[PDB]
Amino acid sequence: MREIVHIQAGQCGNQIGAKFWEVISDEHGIDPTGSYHGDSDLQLERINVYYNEATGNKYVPRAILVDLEPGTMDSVRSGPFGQIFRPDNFVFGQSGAGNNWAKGHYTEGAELVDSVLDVVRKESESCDCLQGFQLTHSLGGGTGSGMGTLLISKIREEYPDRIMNTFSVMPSPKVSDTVVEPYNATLSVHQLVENTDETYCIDNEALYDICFRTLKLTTPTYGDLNHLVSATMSGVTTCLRFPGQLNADLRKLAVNMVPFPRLHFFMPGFAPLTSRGSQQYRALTVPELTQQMFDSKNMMAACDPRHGRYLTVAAIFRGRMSMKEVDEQMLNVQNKNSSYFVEWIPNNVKTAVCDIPPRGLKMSATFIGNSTAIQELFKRISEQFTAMFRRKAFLHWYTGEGMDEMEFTEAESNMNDLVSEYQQYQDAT
Amino acid sequence: MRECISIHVGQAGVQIGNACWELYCLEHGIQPDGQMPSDKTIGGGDDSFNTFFSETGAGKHVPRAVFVDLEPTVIDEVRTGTYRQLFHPEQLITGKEDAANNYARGHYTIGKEIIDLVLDRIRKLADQCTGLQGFLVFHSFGGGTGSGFTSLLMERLSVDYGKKSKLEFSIYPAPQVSTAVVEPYNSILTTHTTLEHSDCAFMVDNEAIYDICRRNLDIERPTYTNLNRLISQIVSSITASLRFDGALNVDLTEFQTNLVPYPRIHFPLATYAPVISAEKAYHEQLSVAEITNACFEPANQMVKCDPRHGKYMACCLLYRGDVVPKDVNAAIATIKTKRSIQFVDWCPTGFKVGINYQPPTVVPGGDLAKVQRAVCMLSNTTAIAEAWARLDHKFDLMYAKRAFVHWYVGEGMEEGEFSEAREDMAALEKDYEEVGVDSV
Amino acid sequence: NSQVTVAVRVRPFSKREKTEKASQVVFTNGEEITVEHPDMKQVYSFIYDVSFWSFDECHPGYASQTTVYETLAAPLLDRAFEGYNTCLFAYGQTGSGKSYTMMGLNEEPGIIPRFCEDLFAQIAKKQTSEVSYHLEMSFFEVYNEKIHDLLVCKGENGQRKQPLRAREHPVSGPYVEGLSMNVVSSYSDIQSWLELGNKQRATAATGMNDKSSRSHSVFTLVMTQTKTEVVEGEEHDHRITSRINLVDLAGSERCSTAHSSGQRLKEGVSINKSLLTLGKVISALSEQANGKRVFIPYRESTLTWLLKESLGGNSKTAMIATVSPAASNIEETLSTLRYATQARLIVNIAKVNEDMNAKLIRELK
Ligand SMILES: CC(=O)O[C@H]1C(=O)[C@@]2(C)[C@H]([C@H](OC(=O)c3ccccc3)[C@]3(O)C[C@H](OC(=O)[C@H](O)[C@@H](NC(=O)c4ccccc4)c4ccccc4)C(C)=C1C3(C)C)[C@]1(OC(C)=O)CO[C@@H]1C[C@@H]2O
Ligand SMILES: Nc1nc2c(ncn2[C@@H]2O[C@H](COP(=O)(O)OP(=O)(O)OP(=O)(O)O)[C@@H](O)[C@H]2O)c(=O)[nH]1
Ligand SMILES: Nc1ncnc2c1ncn2[C@@H]1O[C@H](COP(=O)(O)OP(=O)(O)NP(=O)(O)O)[C@@H](O)[C@H]1O
Ligand SMILES: Nc1nc2c(ncn2[C@@H]2O[C@H](COP(=O)(O)OP(=O)(O)O)[C@@H](O)[C@H]2O)c(=O)[nH]1
Ligand SMILES: [Mg+2]
Repeated sequence: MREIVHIQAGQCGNQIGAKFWEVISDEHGIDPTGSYHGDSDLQLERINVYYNEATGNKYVPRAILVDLEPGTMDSVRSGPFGQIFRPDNFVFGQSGAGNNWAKGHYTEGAELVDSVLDVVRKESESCDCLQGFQLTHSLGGGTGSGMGTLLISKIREEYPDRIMNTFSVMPSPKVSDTVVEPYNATLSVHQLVENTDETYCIDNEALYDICFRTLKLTTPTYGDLNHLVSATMSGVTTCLRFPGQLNADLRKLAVNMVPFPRLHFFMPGFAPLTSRGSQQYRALTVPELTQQMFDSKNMMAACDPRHGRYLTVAAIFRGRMSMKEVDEQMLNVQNKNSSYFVEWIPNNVKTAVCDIPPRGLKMSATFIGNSTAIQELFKRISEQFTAMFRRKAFLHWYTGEGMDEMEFTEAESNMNDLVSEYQQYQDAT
Repeated sequence: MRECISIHVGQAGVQIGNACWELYCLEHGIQPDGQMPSDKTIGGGDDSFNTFFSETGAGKHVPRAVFVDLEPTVIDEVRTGTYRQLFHPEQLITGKEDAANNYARGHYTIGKEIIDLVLDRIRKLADQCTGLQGFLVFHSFGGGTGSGFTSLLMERLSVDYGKKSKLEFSIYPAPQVSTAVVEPYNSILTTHTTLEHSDCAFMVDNEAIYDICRRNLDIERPTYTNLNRLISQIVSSITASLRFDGALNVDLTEFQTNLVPYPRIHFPLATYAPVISAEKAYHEQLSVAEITNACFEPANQMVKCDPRHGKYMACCLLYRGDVVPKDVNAAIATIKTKRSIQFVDWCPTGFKVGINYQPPTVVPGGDLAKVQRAVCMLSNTTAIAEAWARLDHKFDLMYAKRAFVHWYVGEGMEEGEFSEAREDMAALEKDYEEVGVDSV
Repeated sequence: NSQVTVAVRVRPFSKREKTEKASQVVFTNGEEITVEHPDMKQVYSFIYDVSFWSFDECHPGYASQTTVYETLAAPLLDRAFEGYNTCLFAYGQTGSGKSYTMMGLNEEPGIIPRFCEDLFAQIAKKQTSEVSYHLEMSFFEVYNEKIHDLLVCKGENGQRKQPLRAREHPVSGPYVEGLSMNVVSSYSDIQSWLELGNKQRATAATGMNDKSSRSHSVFTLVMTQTKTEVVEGEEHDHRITSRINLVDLAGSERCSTAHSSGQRLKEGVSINKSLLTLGKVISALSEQANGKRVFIPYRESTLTWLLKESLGGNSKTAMIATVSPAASNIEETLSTLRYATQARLIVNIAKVNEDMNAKLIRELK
């Protein structure tokens, strides 16, 4: 009765999604043959959220993979959990975007999305009641940004009451992976601001530090980083699947996290993370989770809240816990650190506590924050942008594909307007 | 026979319903499968007292209750749990989304398509009653379903039924503790609408029970399975007069009179004095005088509101067990000799008494002790304005910038319905001021 | 530098209400306006920068159509010819008289005709061999946050509501892509175009009326002044422009009393949202004029985004809120009053004026 459509766009989404279904299957006890080998009955009560059913009591995920380079899609099919996906949902084309936002939005995406939307309508109308959507993509590239934001705009017009929850890997400040990230991102934010309800900004630099500083990993690969994002995607949609004392759907977060429509960009986090050795020294109680959650080093956004104020946060807890111990601790954080919170919202925190913890843990917690510290992403991209667009550094690979100088300026202003919309609450009042 | 209907709305009411019916079933002697072997060994009787449990021919006793929500994930702990074979499978739970902490979503948008089905199953239970006493609604300010749907339902019932007492047991939003950034909006819109329809809305604050559980019971890590047994005892102490024999039995209509001077000041507070652990159950006399003064002790109020900053307009006491009236009149005399307890000049009596003979039970697996006496104090104080103002000030701060408004308008709601409601909330605070002023 | 001129107009009774003896609940005391319920429970007081009490033709200061025009609209023409942009918003629930004030009858004209004809007259007076004037017009509507044009012919289809887009020119600010603009020389042409468009404006027979407006109408006049100055040669091309915007908003309407499902509900939701954003922008503009540091959320709605260059800056905004005095429309009346207010509502309770005859307290003194 609360179902989600997962969409995977590009090389950053399709490898997260592969891990995402490798973490939900292990929760609901599903094996790579689609079959059930669980222990409890709760694993199947709300299996209709992410997975559908099949003939021999097999379960097929409601995942829709999209791309323009088949090399990624073929890697998933050969992987461990590839053989459960519906092969008719492996939508691809040819002639990749080439890290060009135009090609993934205007030329090659337009000739492909109509095949994608058919699969969406085919899954959306097989559901009794649709909560929203869940796209996993990446800015800085062509497919995830172009074909992703093109697909968002179409679904939002066709399905306007429903949620479009987005998980997005933003560009890093120090170390790029594509020379034209500021172009491909600023154009994407122009679409996401208007056509989303809740967007989770992830940054790979913050995940490397989490892996090195806390987890004490020496050689972390992308499969480990995604093992941190797959965790947050699940903690958000827990109280739809499993029961608890105080439940919270996706809409119940947005109402309590988006005070003004445009400020839907969030800083995520997950607790409790630790090394394979240090776990003998750290007792898992509710206070230890709350400290790690509000720690600047444990946030996946590559920003620092301590240069700003929290407008509104959320803490989706999982496990047997005392509600007093939760409410006391979230209260103590405000009255101690009032300078990092907003005065004209009397309580800047909500709560949600589920009673079914993860596969091997007594208690866990997910943290979702809306802060004025997120403007440093857009202000940083706005600087790299204008330094390049002012002399037209890489612009002819976009104008040749059906764009003009006009759309670039619209992207800058909506972004620089959003920055100022955040600063007004960052200051004294 | 005299009967009462127990409506349960939202997660905050359902989880209290499971706690109340766990208690009712124990006191009378019912097993979770509806059976009462006591009548099989005795040869029949009204022990399965018809006020709350209706009876069939196979010996099954079904409760007179209805368990509404918009989430499936709460009721489905009941349909799969210990008490699945007790409740009528008509539990009226919506196969759709929730209200997402939105009055507009619970009042109109996804409150319709459901309400008609809820109002029928209530009609069916009422046509089976040979003299109905009233309703008992369990909800919580802060949510959409406990604010919206409860304001939708109480409006329809004032039309069809009208003259029946409609009581509420509500979780007041706390000043510091809260689980939502939009509790105040959903709370001040509710009182705008229920204030014309409900007759007495008892209020509790989760923060005070958290403290009551610490000082007295010595529970530093409580859950909602500990607060709600203690709420279940308040409801039983009210509804005991309809179920068991006693000397002075206070029906529903008598709470509605003694405690509600004017129609708009029907916001009293509840409490329960002998919150005593098993260890401290010894070392105590637990007399009427020791139990009664504790009901006025601010620490043992279930709402964070110092009564000494106000005045008592009316107070109803509900004693239980081995309680002799002479011990009560000595107590109420001792309270009127004090000066930290300042009454209004227009209520020189101030008090009401109820006495039952059926002592409270002990729900196994719990924390409360086996006490032979018990009290439930229901007070109408002018202090509760300080809580109304604290909520209004939270409302005026975040409404001036129209924060969180578009989620309400997006479900069907005019901007002026806030302001209108705000004016309603700014009146009531003057009424509690005027009535507490000494006359000439 | 800017400032919002807020005006409120209380219409008189109609023949139907006079026949039914519908009671009066809106009163005046000079500038202040009050609402006193029939239950005699509460007295609400509103202040606005200007009031127009058209209730009784006898009272001093009875707001004539000329008074309304010369007090609210005509200084916008002064600022226009000075070279500054102007916006006039009209709000009011149906039955209030939002059209009688703005467009008017054939005998008792309104703001639109007085404005346009006075504009033509001042132009004819200022026209010389050195300075010339040029006037273009456009007429669009907003419906469910989408733009449409009102000056095209519906093609041969079941529907030809062709939507358009908004775009931000870096210099000229925002604008509407593909909108047709026509040249005008007389009020005959203006009236013809408007009478064509208001047949296409979205309207439906709701519970409250047979024809209630469900779209925000924008009527724009662009006025270009071409002057000449010595440049040691051919005096040529000193150009100024000014934009006049006349906006007709739709009514709020709650959907909890007015049971309504489907397209009507979506329309009402979008109307309510746009009006909320409009109020936020207006209050932000007031604070900015009073000297605070403020961020104006033009972009949270299409109407605000399109009218950005005609509310902020050195531009002049006026709002006229129309209300009815009858008791049956009291919820709508209080709502419109609260919406039009900018500083604060005042509330009291009083039943002590009836002093049993001729101010009994005087002889008591
Ligand atoms: C037996 C045991 O206790 O070993 C632990 C363990 O040593 C620690 C280090 C685990 C381990 O964490 C990691 O090794 C790790 C490495 C890179 C990135 C992320 C994690 C563990 O992998 C994490 C893993 O926890 C889970 O399995 C959760 O259910 C996790 N599982 C998966 O997602 C999963 C991934 C791939 C295949 C199958 C399952 C999960 C998290 C969120 C939501 C659902 C499930 C467990 C118990 C451990 C190991 C295995 C060492 C911890 O994992 C998490 C999520 O925090 C780190 O702290 C927890 C618990 C322990 O501290
Ligand atoms: N006393 C008590 N309060 C509870 C319990 N569960 C939830 N609440 C209260 O519920 C309030 C939050 O709103 P909810 O009751 O969850 O809202 P709702 O009526 O369930 O409506 P939805 O949230 O949309 O389902 C908080 O103040 C909680 O304290 C409980 O078991 N006992
Ligand atoms: N200031 C006024 N003085 C006298 N009569 C007025 C005044 N304003 C309005 N009226 C009368 O009230 C009517 C209201 O306008 P009319 O357009 O007929 O209905 P309406 O409901 O106001 N249309 P609308 O406001 O768009 O829903 C006018 O036609 C006049 O007859
Ligand atoms: N976290 C994470 N990021 C990835 C992974 N693969 C690619 N990326 C990111 O994706 C960005 C490059 O975009 P790309 O995927 O090539 O765009 P696309 O080709 O259009 O899908 C870089 O910033 C990478 O850090 C991955 O497995 N994990
Ligand atoms: Mg709920």
